[PDB]
Amino acid sequence: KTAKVGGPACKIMGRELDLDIVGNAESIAAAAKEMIQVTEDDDTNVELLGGGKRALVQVPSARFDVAAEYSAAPLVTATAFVQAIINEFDVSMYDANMVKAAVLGRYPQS
Amino acid sequence: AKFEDKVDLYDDRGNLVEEQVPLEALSPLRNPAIKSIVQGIKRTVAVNLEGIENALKTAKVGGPACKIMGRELDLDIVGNAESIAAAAKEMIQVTEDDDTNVELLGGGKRALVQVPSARFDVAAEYSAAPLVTATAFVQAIINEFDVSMYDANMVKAAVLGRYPQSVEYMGANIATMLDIPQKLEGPGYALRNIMVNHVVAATLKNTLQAAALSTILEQTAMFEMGDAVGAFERMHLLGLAYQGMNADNLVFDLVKANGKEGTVGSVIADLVERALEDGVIKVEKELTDYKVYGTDDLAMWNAYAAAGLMAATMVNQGAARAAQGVSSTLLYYNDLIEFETGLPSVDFGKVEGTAVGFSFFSHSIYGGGGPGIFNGNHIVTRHSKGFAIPCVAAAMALDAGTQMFSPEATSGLIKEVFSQVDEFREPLKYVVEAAAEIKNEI
Amino acid sequence: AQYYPGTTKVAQNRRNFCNPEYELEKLREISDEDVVKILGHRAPGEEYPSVHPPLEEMDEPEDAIREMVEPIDGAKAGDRVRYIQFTDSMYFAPAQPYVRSRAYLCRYRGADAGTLSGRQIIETRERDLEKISKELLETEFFDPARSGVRGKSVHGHSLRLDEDGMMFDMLRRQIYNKDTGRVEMVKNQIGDELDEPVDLGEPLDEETLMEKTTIYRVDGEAYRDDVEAVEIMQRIHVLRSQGGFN
Amino acid sequence: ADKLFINALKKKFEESPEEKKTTFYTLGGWKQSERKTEFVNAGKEVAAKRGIPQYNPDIGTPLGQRVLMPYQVSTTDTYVEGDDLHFVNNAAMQQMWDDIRRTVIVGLNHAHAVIEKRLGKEVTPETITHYLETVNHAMPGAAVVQEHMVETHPALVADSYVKVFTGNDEIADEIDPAFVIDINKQFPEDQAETLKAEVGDGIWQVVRIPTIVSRTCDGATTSRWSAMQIGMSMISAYKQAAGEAATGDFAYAAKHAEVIHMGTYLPVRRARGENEPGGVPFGYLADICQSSRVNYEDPVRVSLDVVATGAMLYDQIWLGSYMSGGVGFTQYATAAYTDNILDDFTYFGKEYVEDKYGLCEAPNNMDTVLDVATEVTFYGLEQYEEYPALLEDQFGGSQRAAVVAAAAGCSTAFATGNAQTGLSGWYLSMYLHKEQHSRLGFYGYDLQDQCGASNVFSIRGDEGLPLELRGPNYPNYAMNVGHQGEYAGISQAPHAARGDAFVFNPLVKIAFADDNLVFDFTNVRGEFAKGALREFEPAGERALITPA
Amino acid sequence: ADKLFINALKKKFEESPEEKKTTFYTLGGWKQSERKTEFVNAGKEVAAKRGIPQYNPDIGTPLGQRVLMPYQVSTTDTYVEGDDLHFVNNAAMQQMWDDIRRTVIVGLNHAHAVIEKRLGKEVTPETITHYLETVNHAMPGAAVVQEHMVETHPALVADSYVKVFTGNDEIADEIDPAFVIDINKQFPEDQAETLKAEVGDGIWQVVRIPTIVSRTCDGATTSRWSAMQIGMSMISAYKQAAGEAATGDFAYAAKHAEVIHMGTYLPVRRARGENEPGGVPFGYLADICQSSRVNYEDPVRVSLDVVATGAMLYDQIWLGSYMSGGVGFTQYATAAYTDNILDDFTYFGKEYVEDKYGLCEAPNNMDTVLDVATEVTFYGLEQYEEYPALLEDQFGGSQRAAVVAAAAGCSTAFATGNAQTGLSGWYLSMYLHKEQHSRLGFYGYDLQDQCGASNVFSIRGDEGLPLELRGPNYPNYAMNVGHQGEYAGISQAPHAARGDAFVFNPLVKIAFADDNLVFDFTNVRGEFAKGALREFEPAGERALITPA
Ligand code: F43
Ligand SMILES: C[C@@H](OP(=O)(O)O)[C@H](NC(=O)CCCCCCS)C(=O)O
Ligand SMILES: O=S(=O)(O)CCS
Ligand SMILES: O=S(=O)(O)CCS
Ligand SMILES: [Mg+2]
Ligand SMILES: [Mg+2]
Ligand SMILES: [Mg+2]
Ligand SMILES: [Mg+2]
Ligand SMILES: [Mg+2]
Ligand SMILES: [Mg+2]
Ligand SMILES: [Zn+2]
Repeated sequence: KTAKVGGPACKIMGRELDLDIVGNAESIAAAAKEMIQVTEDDDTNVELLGGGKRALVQVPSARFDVAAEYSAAPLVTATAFVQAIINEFDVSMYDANMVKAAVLGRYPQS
Repeated sequence: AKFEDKVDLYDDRGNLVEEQVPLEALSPLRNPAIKSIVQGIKRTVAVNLEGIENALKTAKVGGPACKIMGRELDLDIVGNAESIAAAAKEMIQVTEDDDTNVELLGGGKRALVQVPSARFDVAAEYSAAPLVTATAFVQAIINEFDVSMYDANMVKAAVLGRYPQSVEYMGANIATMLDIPQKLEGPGYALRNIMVNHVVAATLKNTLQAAALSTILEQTAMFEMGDAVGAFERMHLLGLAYQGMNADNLVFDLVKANGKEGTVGSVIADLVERALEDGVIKVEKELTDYKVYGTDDLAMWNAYAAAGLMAATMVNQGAARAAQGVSSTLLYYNDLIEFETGLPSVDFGKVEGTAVGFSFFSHSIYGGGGPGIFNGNHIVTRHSKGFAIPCVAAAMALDAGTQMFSPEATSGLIKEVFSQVDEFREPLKYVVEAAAEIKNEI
Repeated sequence: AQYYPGTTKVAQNRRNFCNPEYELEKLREISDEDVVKILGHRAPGEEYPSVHPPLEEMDEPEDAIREMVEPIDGAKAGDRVRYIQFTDSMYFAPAQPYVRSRAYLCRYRGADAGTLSGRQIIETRERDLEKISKELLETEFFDPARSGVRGKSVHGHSLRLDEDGMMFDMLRRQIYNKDTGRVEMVKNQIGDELDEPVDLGEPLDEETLMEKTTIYRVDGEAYRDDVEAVEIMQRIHVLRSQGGFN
Repeated sequence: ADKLFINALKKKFEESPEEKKTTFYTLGGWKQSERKTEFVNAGKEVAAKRGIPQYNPDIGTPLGQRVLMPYQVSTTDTYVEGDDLHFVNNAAMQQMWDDIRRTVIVGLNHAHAVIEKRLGKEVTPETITHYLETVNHAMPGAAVVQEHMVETHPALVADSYVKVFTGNDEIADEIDPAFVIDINKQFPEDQAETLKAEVGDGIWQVVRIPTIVSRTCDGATTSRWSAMQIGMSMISAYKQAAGEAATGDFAYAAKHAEVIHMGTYLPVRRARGENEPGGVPFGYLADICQSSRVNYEDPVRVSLDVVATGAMLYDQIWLGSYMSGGVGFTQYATAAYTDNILDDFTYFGKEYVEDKYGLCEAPNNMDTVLDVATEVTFYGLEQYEEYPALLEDQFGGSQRAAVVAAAAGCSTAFATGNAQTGLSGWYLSMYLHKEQHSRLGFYGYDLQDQCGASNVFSIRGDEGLPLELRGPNYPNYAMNVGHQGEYAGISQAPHAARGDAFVFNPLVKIAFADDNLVFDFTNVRGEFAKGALREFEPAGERALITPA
Repeated sequence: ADKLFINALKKKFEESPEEKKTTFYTLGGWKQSERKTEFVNAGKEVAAKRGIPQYNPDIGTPLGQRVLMPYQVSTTDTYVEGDDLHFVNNAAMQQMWDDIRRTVIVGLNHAHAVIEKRLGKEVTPETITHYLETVNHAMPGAAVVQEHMVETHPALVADSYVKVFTGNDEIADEIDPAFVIDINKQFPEDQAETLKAEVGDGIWQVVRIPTIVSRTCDGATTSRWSAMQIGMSMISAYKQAAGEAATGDFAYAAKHAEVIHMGTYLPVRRARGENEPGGVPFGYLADICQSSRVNYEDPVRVSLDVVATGAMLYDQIWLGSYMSGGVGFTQYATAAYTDNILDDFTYFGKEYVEDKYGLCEAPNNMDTVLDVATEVTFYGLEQYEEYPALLEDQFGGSQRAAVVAAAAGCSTAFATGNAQTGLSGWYLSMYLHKEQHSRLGFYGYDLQDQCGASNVFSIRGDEGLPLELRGPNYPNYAMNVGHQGEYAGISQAPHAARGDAFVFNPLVKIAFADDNLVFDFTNVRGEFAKGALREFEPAGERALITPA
C-alpha cells in the first residue's frame, strides 16, 4: 500500500497497491498451501498466526530429498504466496511485479 | 493426478518401453530414480590417490606452479591403496551395513567414494561429501605411514589444496560434479553448477543419455529454485519429458527424418507439421499468403518446440561433428520458428536470448570459452530455465575432437569415477523404469 | 514452409534467401582456386590440414544419434573448422546480416552462423566451407560494391558510399576498375595481397539493387508500411510478454 | 527548427548531412587528428624513457581511413575528439565515480537511542553539533583520544567530511549550518515537502571518505572507514569509556543496522564488495544524478542527464574496465550523450505523447506500449535513413539500438507514468529495429533483449522485479554494453513526467544535493565536457608529497 | 658492539637509552613537531576553502605531552616523524600496492597450442617477438584492428607493459631483451638454475596494467584487462578472424586456465575480487619481495625485508584501511621495519642457532621449538627491560609481541629449515611474553595466538595448512593487526637459510625481478624512506590532463 519495497528507506512513488491481504488471509494461505505441497495430506503445514498477520510455513520434506540444499524453503514459499496474492485479487500483469518485490525484496539485483 | 497428460516412454535405441505414463511419474518430486540420481551426485567424490602421492613427493601443493622446497615426502600410497581405502571407509561410514561405497580403480590410482546418504539427511547442503571424504583420506594416509605431527599438514595440502586461504579447494586431488555453495549465482542453483563436459564424461558421450542427465539436473534445479511451482509446473514437466526423455519418440523421430540430409530449417518444418497433426497448434488467422498459428496449450507447444530444438542441435552439430555451432542452433531454431508460425519460441525467447550471449562468449575475446565449459550456473547460460544447457550436452557428446577444452582435458577424473555409477551413466533407462513402477500411484 | 510474413519485395526476397527450393541467381563465375585464395586458410595445392583423425580411424561407441546423422564430408575427413565473413551496406545490399544467418541454417548442413551489425560469419569444416563459399560469392547473396568479404576491420556497413558506389574498406580489399566497370579482389579476406587479383564482375545497378534488397528503408520500401510483417513482430512481443507472466 | 543533431553533423563533415556519397583514404590516416598526433609523440617519448616499445600507429591496422570525428557533448557547445571522453583521459569522469564510491549514508537514529538508553545521556542539537565538529576533524584521518598518533596530511584528504539532514525543519535549523544539507535551499518547494515527509524526524549522515584512500583501496572500504571515525567521535563527544561494551552498538549501527551503501556486493564470478558500480541499482543511479531538482520543468532533460550519468559509469568504467578493459567502450556510451541525437528522438516522443494522451494520462497497458514504442522507434530509425551523416556518426548497430530504444522506452513511460511499461517498450523497439534493418547490435547484444519481453512482467525468483530495483547484477543484464545507463534513464522518465522528487530512495537523492562534492551532479554532461577539455580539477592527487 | 637500535634511540631522546626517568609536558604539545605544525596550518586553509571545519589540534585530547618521535627506517640513515610512514602520506607505499594489484602472470603455453592445433599455424621466436611488439602497443589501451577507435593517452599509461620469461635460454636470449625478464641476469647462478628448472620450456607473460586504471577500478580488473589485450594482440599477430570460435580458447586460457592471480577472491563478509591484499598468500608476498636475489648471503636481511613488505601492505593498507580506516595502523607496522629493533633481535637468534646447531641442521621437532623460540623471546624482552628508551619507543604491547615473536619464529625456522616449526615458535613466544609481563597486545590481539599452538599442526578442513599456503583469509588470521607481515617473514626464513630461490611460487618470484616496475622490490625499506622524504615519483597521476 505504501510502495515501500526493495530495502531500507526505498519507495517507488506511483506504484501503490491497496490489497486486503490480512482480511483474506485464510483463502490466500489455502491457495499457497496447495502450490507448496507435493501431495494432499503430506507434511506441508501452513498455519495462520496473529489473526492472519503472520503465517508459519513448513515446506514438505520431500522437496528437500530431491534438492542440493535448503533454499527451496524461502523460494517455494515466496512464489506460492506471490501467486496466491495475485490470484486472490486478480492483480494485473502490469502490477504483479510489485507483489514479488513486497514478498522477496531486491533479489536478484541484491 | 494434478495433470491429465500421459506420455509414451522409449529407450536410447528408439524402442518403446512403457505406454501411457502419467506426466507426474516423471516429476523430480515423485520419480524415485531422479531422487537416487540427485542424492547420488550430492554424495559421490572421486579421489586421485596417484595425484596425492605425486603432489607429496614433489611438494607441489596449493595450486598451479606452487611448490614448497624442503617439504617433499615420499609415501607408497598407491602401493597401499587397499588398506588406506578400507581405513578411510571405516571413518566415512555411519554403520557397517549402510550405503557407503569405497571402490578402487585403475590399480589403486583412483577411488570412487559414495558418502552415506544418512550424513546428508542431517546436513544443510552437500559439502559433507568432499569434506568427510578428504579428512578420512588425510587421516588414513597419516595412520598408514605414521606421518609425524610436523609433516602431516603436507598430506592435508596435497588432498584439499590451499583451502581455507582460498575459498575453493584450490590444488585439491579430489573432485566432485558439484561445486562449492559460495559459487551459486542464486539460491537453489547448485544442481546447475555442473560443467557440461562432466555430464558428457559421465555418460561416455552417448548423445541421448547426456541430454537426459543434463535435463534431469536442470529441471530438478527448477523445482529447487521455485520456478516449477504453481502456474509453471506443467511447462517444466512437459519440457523434461519431451526435450530430455524423448517422450513419444519425438526427438528420435525428428533426428531419424532429418539425419541424412537435414538442416535446422528442415527439422523446424517437420516439427510444425507434427504439432499441427497432433492438434497442439491450429491456424488462427490468414494474412496474405501466410498462416498465423495459435495454440490453446502454451506449455505443450513449448514442449514440442523444445523437442524440435534438441533434434535440430543433434542434426546440425551431429552433421559437423563439431559442437561450436550449438550456440547458433539455439539462436536461429528459435528465431526461425517464430517467423515461421507467429507463435513464441522455446521458453518465450529465453532460449534465443541465452544463445545470443552464449554465441558471443564462445566466439570473442571477452570471456566464456568452448561449449563444454558452460553450465546452468554460468552467467552467460543461466537465463533459460532448463531448455538450453541439455542441447549443449548433446552437442558436446557429438563432437569428434574439435575442442581444446574437451571432456578429456577437463573431466578425466570425473569420467573414471562417475561413469562407474549405472544411474549416472545411463539415467534414461532408470528414470523410465521408475516412472513405469509408480505409474498407478499418481 | 512460409519463412517470413509481409507483402513487400523485401519480404519476398527474405523468403527466397531462406527457401532451399528457390534458385539463387548466379551473377558471376569464380574458379575453385580463386575461392581458396579469397578464403586465405590454405594455398592452392596444399592438403587440408586436420584437427583430428578421420572418423573411420576413431573407435566410437554405439550411439543411435550418431548412426542416424550423416557427417558432412569435411567431418569424415577431420578437417579444421574455418570461416567466411561478409559485411553488407545498408545502402541496399542484397543480403543483410539476419537474412544470412536465417538462410544459412535453412540451406546448409553443419553450420555455425553468427550475426552482428557490421559482419556476419559462417564456420564449418574446411572442404565444405569451400563449396558453400563459391555459392555465397557467385550468387545474389553478394554484390562486389555493396558487400565485402572481410575477416577483420569490418567497418563500412553504415558508412556513406564513395564516388564509385563502393562501400568503405579500411584495408581496400575490393577495388573498382573505372576502365572495365568491374571490381577486383586484390587481397584475401584477412587483408593479405593476392599474387593475382580475382574478377568479381560489375556492381549491380540501382534498379537491380532495389529489386533484390532485403533491407527496409524510407527511400526503398519502409518497414512501417509492410503492416503484416509489423503485425507478426508485435504479436510475438505480446505473446512472449503474456507467457512470461502466467 | 532543425533536428537537434544537425549542427553537430555540419561540424563533423564537409558534406551536407543528407548527402549519400563522400571520399575516403585522403586524410593522412592518424595525421588528420590533433589527438592522435599528440599520442604518437607521447608514445615515442614513453618508449625511449623506459626502454620498451609502447604506442606505435603502425602496429595492426591504420586508423583514420575515414574522418576521425569530433563529438558535441549534448546540451553544450563543446566539441572534442572521442579520446577526450575516454574515462582514462577524463578527470571529471574518474571523479564522478570516486564521489559515488567514497560516499555512504549512515543513520544517527539507532546511535541516539543507544546514547539515551544505555549510556543515559541526553541528545540535543547542541550535542549533535559538537559530535559533527569532532567527526569532521576525525573523518579525514586525524586523532581525538590517543597519545602519539600519526595522521593523514589534511590537504591530501580535503575532500573528506560529514554532513547531516533531517525532515524536521526546526531541528535542521538548530544544528550548525556548516554541517547541514538544507532540503529547503536545494529542492523546489513541492519536492522539498515530499522529501521532508519521507525522512520525518529521522537524522542521517552523509559521509564522504578521501578520494586518495578510495583510489588506493576499494568501494567496500567506505562504510568501514566511515564507521571507525563515527565510532571515535561518539567516544569523544559523548564521553564514553574509550572502548566499552556500548561502543560495539555504535559499530553495529554504522556498519550494518543503519547504513545505506551505494552498491550491494556481487556474486563470486564477478566478486566485488559494496560500493562498486555493479551493485548500484538503476533507481539509485537516477537519484544520485541531481538534474531532477534543477531541470524539473523539462522531464526530457532530467531523463537524459540520468542516461549520461549511467552510460558513462556503467558502460565506460564498469563494463569497459572492471568487467573487460583495454581500449574499452567509450563510444558505446558517447552515443547516448553526444551530438544531441538521443535528445532529438526523445523530445519527438515526449511531444507525440503530449499530443495523443497527455503526460502520465495514457492507460498503463500493452496497447500504450505498442502505440508509443513503435512510433518512436520508427522516427529514430528514419533519421538514420534520411541522414547518411547521422548513420556514419553512430556507425555501430549497438549504439543505434541503445539510442532508439532509450527514446522509445522513456517516451512510453512519459505516457503511462510507470517504468515497467517503459521497459516493455524498450524491448519491442529492439524487435522492430532488428526486423527493419536485418541487424541490431554486436554478437551478444540482445541476450537480455530476447529474454526481455517475457521477463518484464514475470514474477519468478530471479526474473521478477520492478525496473527501479533492477541494476547491473539483474541476471540478464550482468554482461553487456548499451543497456544499463539507458535503463537508469527509463527508470527516471515516469517520475520526471509525474514531478516526483525521487525514483527509488529519497535518502540517496538528498545525499547528493551538496555543492561540497568535487563533481557537480546537477550538470553531468557539462562536467564531462569540462574534463574532456582538461579543465576539471580532481581530488586525490599526490603532488604535495612528490618531487617538485 | 652497541645493540643495533642504539643509534636510533640516541637520536630520539636527549637521555642515554638506559636512563629510567625523563620529564614530560614541557614541549608545547603539537608545536614541538614540524609535521603537526604543517598539519595545523593546512587544516585552517582547508576549512576556509571549503566552508566546513576540518583538522583542528584543539579537538579531543592534546597530542605531544611526550616526545613525538622520529623513526629510523631500518637499514637506512633516514629519520622521519611517523606521519611520513602513514600510507596516505607516502607515495612509495601506495605504489608498492599498485604494482602488485596491477600485475598478473599469464601463460603462452595453451595459447601456442591453440594456434598449432586449431588454427594449423606455426609459433616461432619470430612470431613471439611480433606478438610482443603488438601487445606492448595494445596493453596500455590502444587499438590494433577496428577503425575509429579512441584510445588512452600513452603518457597517462606509461607504466603498463608486457614482458615474458622462460627456462629455455635459447628462446629467452633470442627475443628483444626489451621484453624479457632474463633469469640468468637477474638471479645468482644457483638460484637461476633452480628457477629455470621449475619453468622448463614454459613461456609466461608478466602483464602490468596502468596504475591510473587500477586506482579508478579494483584488483579484479587486472586479469580481465590483461586478457582483453592479449586477445586483441593474438588476433592481430596470428591472423585469426577477428572473433571466431577459436578466439574463445585464448580468452579462457588468459582468464582461467593459465593465469596466476596475485590474490584469490574473498568470502562475502569481506567481499573482494582477485588481486586484493587479503587474497595474497604469505608465500607469494615473500616471493614478490626481491631481497632474496640480492641479499642471499644474509638470511636475516632477506627475511626482514619480507617482514617490511608484509607489515606495511597487510597492516597499514589492508587491515588499517580496506578492513577499518581512519588514522589507522601505521605504527603497528612501523615497529617491524624501524629503528633496527627487529634486526637486533633476529641477528641474535641467527647467531644462537648457527653456533648451536648450524643453519637448517637442528632436528625439525618440538624440542628445537622449545629451545630456540624461548631463548630468543627472553633476549628480546630483556632489551625492553634494559633500555627504557626502547620500551617508550615501542610503547604498545602488540608492537613488542609481534617483534619479539617474529624474531623467535624466524630463528626457529633458521634452525629447522621448516616454516611450520617456525610458526609453533611464534605462538610459544606469545605465551611466554604474556606470562613474563602480565600483558601481551590489544584487547583482541591473541585470538589467533590462543588458537595458535593447536592449529599449527592440525590437519582439519579449515585449520590444517602449511604456513606458506596461509594468508590473510586463513580464518584465525582474518581480522587482526600485528601478525600477517611477520608470518610472511617466517615463511621466507627457512628458505633464506636453505638458499632456496623461492618460497612458494617460482613464477611469482621471477615476475617481480624487473627494474621497469615503478617501485624497487629489491630494496623495500629504502623505498619506504624515499617516499617518507617526498622523493618517490609514482605513476597514475592526472597532472597531464588537469590545469596548471
Ligand atoms: C575483435 C572483435 C571481436 C571481439 O571480441 N571484440 C572486437 C574488438 C574489440 C576491441 C577493438 C580494439 C582494437 O581495434 O584493437 C575493443 C576496443 C575492446 C578492447 N579490447 O579494448 C572493442 N571491440 Ni568491438 N567495439 C565497438 C563496436 C563494434 C562493432 C563495429 C561495427 C562497425 O561497423 O564498425 C562490431 C560488432 C558489430 O558488428 O555490431 C565490433 C566487432 C569486434 N569487436 C571484432 C572486430 C571487428 C573488426 O574486425 O573490425 N565491435 C561498435 O559497434 C561501436 C563501439 C566499439 C567499441 C569501442 C568504443 O566503444 O569506443 C569497440 C570495443
Ligand atoms: C562472462 C564472464 O567471464 P568468464 O566467462 O567468467 O571469463 C564475465 N565477463 C563479462 O561479463 C564481460 C562483460 C564485459 C565485456 C563485454 C561487454 S558487451 C566475468 O569476467 O565475470
Ligand atoms: O564482435 S563482437 O560482437 O564479439 C564484440 C563487439 S565489441
Ligand atoms: O583497545 S582495543 O584493543 O579495543 C583497540 C586497539 S587499536
Ligand atoms: Mg491460403
Ligand atoms: Mg565454375
Ligand atoms: Mg503516422
Ligand atoms: Mg560546484
Ligand atoms: Mg630502479
Ligand atoms: Mg627508483
Ligand atoms: Zn581502487
